[PDB]
Amino acid sequence: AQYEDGKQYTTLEKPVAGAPQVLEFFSFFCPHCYQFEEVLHISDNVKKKLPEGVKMTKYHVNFMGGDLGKDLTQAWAVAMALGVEDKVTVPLFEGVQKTQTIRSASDIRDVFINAGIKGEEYDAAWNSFVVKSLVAQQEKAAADVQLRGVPAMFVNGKYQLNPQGMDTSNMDVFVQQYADTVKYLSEK
Repeated sequence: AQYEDGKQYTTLEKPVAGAPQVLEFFSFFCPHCYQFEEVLHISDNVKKKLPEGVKMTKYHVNFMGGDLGKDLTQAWAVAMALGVEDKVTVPLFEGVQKTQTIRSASDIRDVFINAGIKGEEYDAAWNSFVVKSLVAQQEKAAADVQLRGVPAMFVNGKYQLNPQGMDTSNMDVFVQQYADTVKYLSEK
């Protein structure tokens, strides 16, 4: 067919019941994740084409960047809890990969402060059990699919996107093929 199992996507041999509808994993240390988010805008373009009612989840992972990697998973939890993902995603990516000015948990906190989150509110969230349960959700979801690389996208805990089987000569055309493929998988 046009969309072949084992070509533009693969099927999980062990489907994950109760998984989010569209689930993306990334790391702020991940160079291809920087491309996906900062240059290609994959998440946003997948969104604009998802059928009505289908929600998108994006989680950070621990297996890159050591201690600071784990701090970023907790920071991403804070972002989700405060609903400020769209305010901190760019300066966190640029802080880790462009300026290389993020070297500690305090440097991460500075990004939120600069983005207008009050220090007391960031600190309260950072230490909150609501944030600890969000960190757990991120770890569990990665574990549910035995995740060992990013970027990665899963649909209905059944299907994993396979972008390596795609032409990347034109960035726009690649992004829309990626998005149209998620839409297809969503309708399966």
